[PDB]
Amino acid sequence: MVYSYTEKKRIRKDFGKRPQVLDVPYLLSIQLDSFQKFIEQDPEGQYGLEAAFRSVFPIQSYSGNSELQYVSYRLGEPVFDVQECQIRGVTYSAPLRVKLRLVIYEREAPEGTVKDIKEQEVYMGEIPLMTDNGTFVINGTERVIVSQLHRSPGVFFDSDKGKTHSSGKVLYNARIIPYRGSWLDFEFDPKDNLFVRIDRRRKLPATIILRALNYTTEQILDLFFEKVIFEIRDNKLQMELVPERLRGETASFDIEANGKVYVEKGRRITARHIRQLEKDDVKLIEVPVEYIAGKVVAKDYIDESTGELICAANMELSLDLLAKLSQSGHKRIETLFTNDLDHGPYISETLRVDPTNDRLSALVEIYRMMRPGEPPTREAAESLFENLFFSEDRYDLSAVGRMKFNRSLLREEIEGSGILSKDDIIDVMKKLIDIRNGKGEVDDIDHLGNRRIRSVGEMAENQFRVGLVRVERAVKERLSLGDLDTLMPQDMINAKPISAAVKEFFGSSQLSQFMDQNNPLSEITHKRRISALGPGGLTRERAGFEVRDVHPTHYGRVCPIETPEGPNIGLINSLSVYAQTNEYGFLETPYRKVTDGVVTDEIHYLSAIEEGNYVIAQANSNLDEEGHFVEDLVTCRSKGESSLFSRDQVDYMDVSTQQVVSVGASLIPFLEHDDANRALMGANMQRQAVPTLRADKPLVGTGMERAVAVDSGVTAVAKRGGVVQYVDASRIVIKVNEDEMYPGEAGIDIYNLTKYTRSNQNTCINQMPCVSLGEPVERGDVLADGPSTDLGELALGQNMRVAFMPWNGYNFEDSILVSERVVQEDRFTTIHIQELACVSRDTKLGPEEITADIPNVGEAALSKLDESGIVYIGAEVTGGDILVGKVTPKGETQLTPEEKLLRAIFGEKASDVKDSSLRVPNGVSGTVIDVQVFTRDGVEKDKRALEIEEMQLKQAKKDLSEELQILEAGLFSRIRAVLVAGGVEAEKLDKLPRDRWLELGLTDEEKQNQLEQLAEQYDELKHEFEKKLEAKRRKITQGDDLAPGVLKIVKVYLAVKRRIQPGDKMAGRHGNKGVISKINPIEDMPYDENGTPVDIVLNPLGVPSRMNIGQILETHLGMAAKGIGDKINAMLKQQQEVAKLREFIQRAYDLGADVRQKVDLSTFSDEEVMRLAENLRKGMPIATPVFDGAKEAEIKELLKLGDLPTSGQIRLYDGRTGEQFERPVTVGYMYMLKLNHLVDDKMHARSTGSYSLVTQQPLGGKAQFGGQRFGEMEVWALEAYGAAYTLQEMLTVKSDDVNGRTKMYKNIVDGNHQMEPGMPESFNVLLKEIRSLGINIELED
Amino acid sequence: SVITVGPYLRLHQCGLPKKMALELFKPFIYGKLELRGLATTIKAAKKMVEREEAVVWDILDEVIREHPVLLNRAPTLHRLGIQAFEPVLIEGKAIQLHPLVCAAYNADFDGDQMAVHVPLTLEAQLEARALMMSTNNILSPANGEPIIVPS
Amino acid sequence: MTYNNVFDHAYEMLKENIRYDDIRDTDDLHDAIHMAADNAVPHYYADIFSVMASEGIDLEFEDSGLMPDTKDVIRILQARIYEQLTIDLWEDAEDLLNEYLEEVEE
Repeated sequence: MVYSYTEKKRIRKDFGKRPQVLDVPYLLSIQLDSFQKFIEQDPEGQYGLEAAFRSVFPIQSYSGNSELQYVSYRLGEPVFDVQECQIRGVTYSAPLRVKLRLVIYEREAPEGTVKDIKEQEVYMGEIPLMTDNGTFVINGTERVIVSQLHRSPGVFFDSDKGKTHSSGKVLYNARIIPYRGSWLDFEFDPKDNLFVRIDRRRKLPATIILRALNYTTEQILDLFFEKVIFEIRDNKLQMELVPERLRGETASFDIEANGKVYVEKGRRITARHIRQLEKDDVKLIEVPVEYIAGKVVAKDYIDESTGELICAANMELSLDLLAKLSQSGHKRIETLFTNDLDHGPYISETLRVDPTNDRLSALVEIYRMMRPGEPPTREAAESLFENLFFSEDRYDLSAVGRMKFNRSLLREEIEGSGILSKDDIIDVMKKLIDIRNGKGEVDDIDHLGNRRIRSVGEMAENQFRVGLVRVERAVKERLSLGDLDTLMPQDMINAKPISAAVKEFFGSSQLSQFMDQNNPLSEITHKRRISALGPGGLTRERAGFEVRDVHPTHYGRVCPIETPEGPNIGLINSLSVYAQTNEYGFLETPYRKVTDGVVTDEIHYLSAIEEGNYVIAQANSNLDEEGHFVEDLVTCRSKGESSLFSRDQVDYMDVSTQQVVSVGASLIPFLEHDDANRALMGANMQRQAVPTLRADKPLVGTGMERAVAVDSGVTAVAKRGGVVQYVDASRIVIKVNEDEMYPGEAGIDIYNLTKYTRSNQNTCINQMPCVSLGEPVERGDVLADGPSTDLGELALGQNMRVAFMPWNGYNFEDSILVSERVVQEDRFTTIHIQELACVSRDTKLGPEEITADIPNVGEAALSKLDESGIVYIGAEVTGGDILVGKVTPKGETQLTPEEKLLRAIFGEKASDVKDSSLRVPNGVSGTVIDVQVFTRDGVEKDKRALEIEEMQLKQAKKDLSEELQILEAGLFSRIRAVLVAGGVEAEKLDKLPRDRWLELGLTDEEKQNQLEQLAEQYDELKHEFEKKLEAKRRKITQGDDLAPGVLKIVKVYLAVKRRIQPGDKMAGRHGNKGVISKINPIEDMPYDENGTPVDIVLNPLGVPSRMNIGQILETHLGMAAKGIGDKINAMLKQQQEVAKLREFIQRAYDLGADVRQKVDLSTFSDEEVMRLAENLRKGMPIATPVFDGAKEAEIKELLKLGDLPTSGQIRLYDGRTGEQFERPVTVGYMYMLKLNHLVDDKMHARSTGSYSLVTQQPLGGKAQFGGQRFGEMEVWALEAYGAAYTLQEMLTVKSDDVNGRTKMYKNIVDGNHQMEPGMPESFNVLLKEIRSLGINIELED
Repeated sequence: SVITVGPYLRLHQCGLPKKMALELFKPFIYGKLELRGLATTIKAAKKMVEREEAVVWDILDEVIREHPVLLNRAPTLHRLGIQAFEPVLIEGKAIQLHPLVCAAYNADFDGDQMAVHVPLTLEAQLEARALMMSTNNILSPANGEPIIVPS
Repeated sequence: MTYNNVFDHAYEMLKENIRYDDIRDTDDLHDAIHMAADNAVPHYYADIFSVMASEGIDLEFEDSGLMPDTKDVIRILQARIYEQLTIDLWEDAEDLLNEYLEEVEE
């Protein structure tokens, strides 16, 4: 209870049995890691913006001898406050101060400097900086970029499953992946040959990519086949025998060894026959002739008479060649080895297929193959070969990709240049042949070790590199011919296209998204969201249905639960609780070290490549206090599948039982007892919830609620806290603690409580204080309570008393019956704040300002408006009331000879013809909140916005005056303390103000010191106060950016209170949504023997289908929790002593199983017990973990304390008939939620409105209306009934006629009720369009 | 609107929200206020709708009393996706449905929607009460098994 | 030649679907795209071999999950037009959402 100075008020009874070593993280390391890597400067040239700076600079590109280096990327300051720039509707960005230098060198002067210039600051770049939560603001709206996952550069493999051939033969490939540039892939043929795919083009020949390395074909084949020496010397035909090179050979002839036969025809080639040949020293012996006929000559051989064109490359020997080589007299003849017998000879087949063996012909062929057609020009082929060759600008193999290229080939080095070499493609081909043999398995596509997860910093860097190459293009343009035309302060780079590019990137389509305002656990799972959609994963070379499935690498890195309910299900994997991105970019979950005898408490971070060879134990396994394994056969796993191992074959262990679930579904107790799809459905219920007014705590929680409420940043976290000075409904100030203190900045900190402002999904945000007055706090303790937060603990919904019974039909399958007392308590009364965005159009003619005094408005509506067309703060708009005065400008109508009386009465069309007011479309009611008229530089809007300016000036003075008044009080205290040694006149100090006539003539040394110090400090503090006051005065009343078509943008926040409704979109935490059948009163509902009526009745019949046993245990545990809380409330209302309630609190917080929670009393005594009693009088906050949580015996032994029956079957009565119910109902308490959907928001069926030319599409009855979707299958259903007149209405009269709607309206209103059937004005249009051509339509019977 | 359950209103009857049914029969309200002589002009009837007094609800109860309607989900894979019923005023904004029509609709009560088609002509009223009622169709139109099954 | 007419018809029907269903987010706005992918595609093989002969559509796929696996060519050629229409209409839907907030004076 001494952890964070807020658990002491509310003790959570934890049921965690397994021990925890690693604590709960900050939960924003993924969002902040790339931001603190990109902004913070590294003097070492890797992993930063400085790393991108040193890879492209310095450049001159045209004979200049003038380089450009600027090592300055550290200075940066935001232009305004975060919350102020969020309110003002301006993007939150900061300029980048970059200081440059230039060196001008003379002609033919090596290392000579004749001219230089000094630049202290060059204005380029406006980068938005994220906060500690990770919500940077554009145009007054916070935007969160979703992190992605991309195929990391390295060596990939795929088997292709017989796709392009469709027989069942595998095709192994080795597609090399660079960081940027062209991609290279290899192809297998059905006739066992090799091909090359470059940029998804057609098939290239095989050996052209390897013989272009200034190599010959004979050297390639000598690199292929090794160590075969066949010698012929005077008709010898005797070669070297290799016993160890082969494990078996079919001997078709007699093989003799030094006058005696060694291997006979059809003899044994067993281990004894190999040993008898290896133990005896046998020299070169005779071989049969037919072994030669199956061989291929290897190297470039020349005869004595003839020269070239024989034995060049893969020449199949025949009887005409043996006589030629016997006539030439070749001493050594290199033949084949049949290397890699598991695969077979494949390189010689590709040499036989490919006709070209020359390097220049290979370059001409690849130059004609890259382009669709180009003539060979003897310099284009070398340029296209250099473009494919590894370079610095057009190619990249940075530190992650070079390390993966080293680990793919079992190399020991890690540092190298980002280019391939000559031996690299040979090693890639050797790796492909090694995979073709079988030594080494094919890596799967969906490993987490192959795909790297990238965050917002790498995305911003990859977009900034396009702007940076545009910058160096502009530099190369400016340095052309500009020797004396440099102009270092004048002709710099225009920072407007790079600012437009970064504004487009941070306001992008796929990446940058809006943060959902409901239930800020949804915010922290948007911030921890990893998706595969976007421009980076748009290529999808190797994808399919298997990517959407789950691989066992997804154990503790990400979660298999959190996926959205749209079509993209399986591709968005939320990152788990304990996982952390490595310095390369891959995810690593912690594992603790297990030694032989004890278990070491230190932890390491393991990746996929490490765990592929390591052994990982399960999370739920036994462990004592010392660390000795008492189980002989601990259930474990090696590569993902569980199999039983020994006690010492494992050297790792899970820290806690939390890694397999992320932060989104960690709030649900008993995830074993719920189905996986239903847990996913419960996650989709928890992803949306409006905050409630009461915000009751979760009585059944997991302990994750406090961590989410302290890590999301929606609540104010107190730093360097201590004695609290003043707390009201808008400000919190804290006197600084004496433990840590800044010299000169002791002071107080101001916490401005954000009041009801509009959020993204029309929700209200509010910060209720926690500490009232006079209480010491800790750095890390909470003080404010945000939306869906109860005293710094996450409280999304509220729990109620549930009766498990079938009712009279009001709960059919999963419907919800509620009580009237819930309506009486004003419970989950949603508060929806919408935006009134006013517009003032600027035309070519007329004035620009929108003013008051609009005619054709009654005096009942004009009484609620102030001057210049704004309403008072606190006035209610109901439907068609006027919130802002819409004004059309006085142009376009003054040069009109007609309508002079209309210009005299209702001049220049101040109102429309027949439209509603511009506040909200009709059907609402509610009061205004805040007006946000922001002005332009030189616009004269003082009469409309003087009130907000004076109010914000008073708020700024009240915020920034108290710190300097406390400093002035400390100054006056030092005045009263400094005159103690000389001239004790404290009565004259208390009698006369102003420092006793400003520090009168005391002893001269102390008097001069006092006058100098007080004059210096007082003048500097007054000058600093005046400087801050004038600076903030220039900050508040000024102008901002705006579109030229509009003058001002008025933002009025409009709160709407929505009452109870039968739709309600109501749900729970276990995937059980339901709607309200009817608002049921209190007196006709079941109740127990104590007379407590139930609050909600759901349907148990969905229980064996929705598979929610965790709902049942949560219900039976919340019943015991509220029973203990009700017994505490009864002991409080009986007003018992402290010691009697103390023993009950002790027995309630110690009685149970080994839940290892060593919390106890006698730390605080005789105070703060009544405070926790009044806290926990509404229910006991029992924290039940997910995987190491509660058992049934713990629930029984805790529920026997609350005087309740063990099975949960509490006997109920009836409120309608009064009969005693048989089959005793297990009642309890369930934590319910209200979702985003509303039945009054889904209103439809517009009426007959004006301004409709076809299909009633413009200006119906809605916010924005449109009339369509009768359907394409409902027409066939009406055909299936045989409905003719309903279908006739679906054709012309009700659907597609203008005159017919007026005729039908006259028939209904006048009482005629005449349909007038026929073919109105559609077949007439068909006749006018058919008879327009040279063919007509006659008229007959 | 959102479909809820109604544990009454025998098979040829369903529920309909109040603020929806006040708007669905607005020209019928205008015509019957013209017929009864309560509203002199059309703007007087438009004002009497806006005032929402008791005699307007009396005229609306005279409208909904023996008039049919169509309930029509958006997936109509067969003919029983649209069915004709009789509206009864229900307090709120959601629609109460007969409990046993769920197998013909092939959907559960989790917030699924259903369009409410008003028969505007007399012949459309006869089409609704003669062919498209739930009491007219007891068996299935494809198998012969009865479609109304308790669940 | 004929793909432009299908593109304009799909843009008009998708604009009318977002105008009618009056939703104001980018997460739940996909059912109007399902309206555009199921209505604007041509029915039989005549226009399907006629539209794909015109410019604007290619054979290669952006997403691997939307590709059907069957032996009938007409299902794959219809899902081709549907997938290409959704990919080409996502950005146009977001552009008309950006134009949609201040289009009609109401």
